Amino acid sequence: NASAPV
Amino acid sequence: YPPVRRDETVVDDYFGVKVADPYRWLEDPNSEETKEFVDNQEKLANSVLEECELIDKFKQKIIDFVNFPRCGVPFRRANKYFHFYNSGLQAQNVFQMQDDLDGKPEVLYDPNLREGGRSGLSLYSVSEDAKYFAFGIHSGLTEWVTIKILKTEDRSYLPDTLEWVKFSPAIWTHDNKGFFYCPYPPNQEARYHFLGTDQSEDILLWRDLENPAHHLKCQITDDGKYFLLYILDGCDDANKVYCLDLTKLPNGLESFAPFMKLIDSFDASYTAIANDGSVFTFQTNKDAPRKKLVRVDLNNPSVWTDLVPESKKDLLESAHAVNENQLILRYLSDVKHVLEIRDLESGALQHRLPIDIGSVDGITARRRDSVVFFKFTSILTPGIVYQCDLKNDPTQLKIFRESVVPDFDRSEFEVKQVFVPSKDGTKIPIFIAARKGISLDGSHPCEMHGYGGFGINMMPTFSASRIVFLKHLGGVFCLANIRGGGEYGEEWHKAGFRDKKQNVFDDFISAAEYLISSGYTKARRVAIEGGSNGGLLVAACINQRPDLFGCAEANCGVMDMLRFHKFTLGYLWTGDYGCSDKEEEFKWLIKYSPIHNVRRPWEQPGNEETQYPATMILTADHDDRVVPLHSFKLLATMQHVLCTSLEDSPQKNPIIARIQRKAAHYGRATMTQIAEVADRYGFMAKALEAPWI
Ligand SMILES: *C(=O)[C@@H]1CCCN1C(=O)[C@@H]1CCCN1C(=O)OCc1ccccc1
Ligand SMILES: [Ca+2]
Repeated sequence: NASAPV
Repeated sequence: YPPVRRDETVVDDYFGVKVADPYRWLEDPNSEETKEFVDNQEKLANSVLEECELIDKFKQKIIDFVNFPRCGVPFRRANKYFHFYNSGLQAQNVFQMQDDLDGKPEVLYDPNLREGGRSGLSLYSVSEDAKYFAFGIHSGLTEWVTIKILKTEDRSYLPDTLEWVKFSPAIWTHDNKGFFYCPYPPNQEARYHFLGTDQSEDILLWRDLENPAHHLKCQITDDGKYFLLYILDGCDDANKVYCLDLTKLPNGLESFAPFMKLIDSFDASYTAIANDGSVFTFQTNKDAPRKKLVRVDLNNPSVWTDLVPESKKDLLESAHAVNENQLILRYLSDVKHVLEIRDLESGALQHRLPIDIGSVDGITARRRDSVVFFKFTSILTPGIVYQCDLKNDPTQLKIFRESVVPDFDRSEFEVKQVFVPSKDGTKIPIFIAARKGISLDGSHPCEMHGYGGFGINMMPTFSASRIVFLKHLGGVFCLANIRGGGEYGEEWHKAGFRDKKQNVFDDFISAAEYLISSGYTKARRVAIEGGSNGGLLVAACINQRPDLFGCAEANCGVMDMLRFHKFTLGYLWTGDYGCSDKEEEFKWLIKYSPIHNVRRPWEQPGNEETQYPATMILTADHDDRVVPLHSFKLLATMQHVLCTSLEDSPQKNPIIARIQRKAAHYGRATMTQIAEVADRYGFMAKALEAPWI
């Protein structure tokens, strides 16, 4: 559940 | 470089060997000397980063490329469907509920309304009837959580507040009366919390004061009849298994524990996949380094039987009972996933779907669900949620949601997997992503990423900033599946741990040598990146082969391998690393321990034109997992040994630290995350003298 795939 | 005080009186005797710790004072994060240290290093970093003129260009492209909607994998409770959502640049994903898979979503809890989304949702859990949602809120910067509970009908909170929770999940009983969870006292415990009560009433199920450092995970079976308590020791892939039959309690859980101890040792791993009354199917690595599936009856618990045996080659990464009487196995075959559908009863193979380069995961279907959902991602595939309706169309995977990166043509780029030889002959899988038909003429800047420990598998997932590197810096990217990972089972793990930790670094060094020789890049046009155990990887590699690299970026890494065990939760990594308290194991560590191996390479004969690559050390100031003293003491050491100890040092490449203020190791806001990555890619672009496109 990481906010974005940076 | 700012002045940094040395304390020349600190010396320890590790088994006859004197080891000085001149920067021991940086282990207190509250001394104003340390605070000033940080402030100066920050000042220096900014000074250097101001010079890196491409940061702002990277940052915009990273933002622009990340800005697309993202549905997470949906899971079902009763007749509702829950999932995470991000419109594109929301700081944290928002948890949502819906009645129909394609009906109107409703927001259930939005982390962005709280501390501006500094932290998202780590623990989240929906009751069987779909009426309650128990989730975990981080209070401050710390790892500690408070469990709260919302009614889903109206988004109102129950008064129930459970403090002193860290990584526990909340495991609902099928009566919907409460859940199990695993808190710490104000020595982990297993408890049961009844809805509408105070935490002070919660029932005790397990403690073992005699073994304070054993920790727990837990789970309930799909039929709701058994509560399993798993007991672990460190980060070793192994555990106990205790089972509690809930159907046989005179007075439900209010009686109060009498556990059937089905596995009372740390010999091997065991994960309950399904059960039929008392007849369990487990996943295990017992006499099987790749894993297998085995079956036991609790009423005759001595007799275990193979259901799906160990593969000779492929790791059985996970297993999931689905559609009443079927199994989905997820195999990792030369670092590429493979899904098999089998019969639960007989274990017999029914279908087999190999997956393209990339990663599948997040299979959260339960045994009583007939539609399975999972997420596929890859270097050039941002995110697709697939669905498979095993009832009415078992062969075909259909696309359910599909992310699209704006203004990105994935057909310009390609991804290969090749295998390269390490020092000891062992072949090492590596992925290589670059523009289509480039020249292997040695020119290209090259970023290489790895980890190498703790059984962790490095899959080649989607990163948006990677694309920027690839497209706008004419770059070549490589992910290295070195030993210490679990990619090829437990022997692959053990071949890069404890006494064989060095093989991990030789494997990485070898991948870089391949990239140089094959013609992708050249010595000093190669950047390396890694975080945590991967930061240790970066730091030991630049100590050992500084000549090979142009730039190095070590994130919240473990650098003093002599003292890591003394802080926060570093004591659970001795399984993998060793402990300096034992002479034999001290002798492993002292060889690669990054702070005790910083040497000027130009003083070695023949190696005069060499220096350390441009080095950036990234860490949070409030990092509770890998305490930031590691990063600091190294930074201090490198700056002294290589720069401030000499009148006019050949060390011209910068050595700095990017210190993130008011953040943790965990769960990072989208824009904080972008700010860091934009920084580390602009730096890298300058260190490699690489132009923008
Ligand atoms: C990063 O790699 C750091 C530094 C060395 C190992 N490590 C970890 O974060 C380890 C390795 C993967 C997970 N991990 C960890 O911190 O979890 C340990 C744990 C803490 C509390 C309860 C149960 C396990
Ligand atoms: Ca350079």
